[PDB]
Amino acid sequence: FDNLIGYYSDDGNYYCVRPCVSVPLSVVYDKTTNSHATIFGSVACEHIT
Amino acid sequence: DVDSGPPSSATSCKEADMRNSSSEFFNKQWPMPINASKADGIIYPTGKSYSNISLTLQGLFPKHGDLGEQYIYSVGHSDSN
Ligand SMILES: *[C@@H]1O[C@H](CO)[C@@H](O[C@@H]2O[C@H](CO)[C@@H](O)[C@H](O)[C@H]2NC(C)=O)[C@H](O)[C@H]1NC(C)=O
Ligand SMILES: *[C@@H]1O[C@H](CO)[C@@H](O[C@@H]2O[C@H](CO)[C@@H](O)[C@H](O)[C@H]2NC(C)=O)[C@H](O)[C@H]1NC(C)=O
Ligand SMILES: *[C@@H]1O[C@H](CO)[C@@H](O)[C@H](O)[C@H]1NC(C)=O
Repeated sequence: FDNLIGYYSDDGNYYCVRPCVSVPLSVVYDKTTNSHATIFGSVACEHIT
Repeated sequence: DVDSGPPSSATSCKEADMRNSSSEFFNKQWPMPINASKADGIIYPTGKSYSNISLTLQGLFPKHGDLGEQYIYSVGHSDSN
């Protein structure tokens, strides 16, 4: 698709170029108790902290 | 402009033995056609590189099975002894 994938830098290391990504969001909501929680889909907590 | 160096001081040129393409001296035909399965005569893209993909590119490529034109460079006449 003519997008940048790799780059041969001047230091001698090949690198992989990936687009900048954002974590998915899901919100579970309860109307009766008025309480909510968030879900970070398919990502561990060590990436959240 | 750019200086090309000194001109040639030789006032005499050298005689060449001209033979046409059907002079029984240059009609030895080794075909060597273009084979796309070996990627014969493929010019790489100028400022990009690709890895482990197959791509349909539009550009300037030779035809498959093209025999082309064969040119032979010979050695001039010289004395046996
Ligand atoms: C061989 O050819 C080169 C280029 O045709 C000559 O280099 C040029 O030399 C002249 C002086 O005679 C300079 O003014 C040019 O700038 C040179 N050009 C380049 C590209 O180098 C070279 O002199 C020739 N050598 C001999 C022995 O004939
Ligand atoms: C180059 O590409 C081929 C095909 O796209 C890759 O082969 C695949 O490898 C995975 C992982 O082993 C397999 O699950 C697939 O079945 C393979 N597909 C085919 C068609 O063989 C290959 O791994 C790639 N090589 C590199 C170094 O990235
Ligand atoms: C072109 O190359 C492939 C693989 O090297 C070979 O199998 C095929 O015979 C070649 N084509 C011809 C016309 O010889």
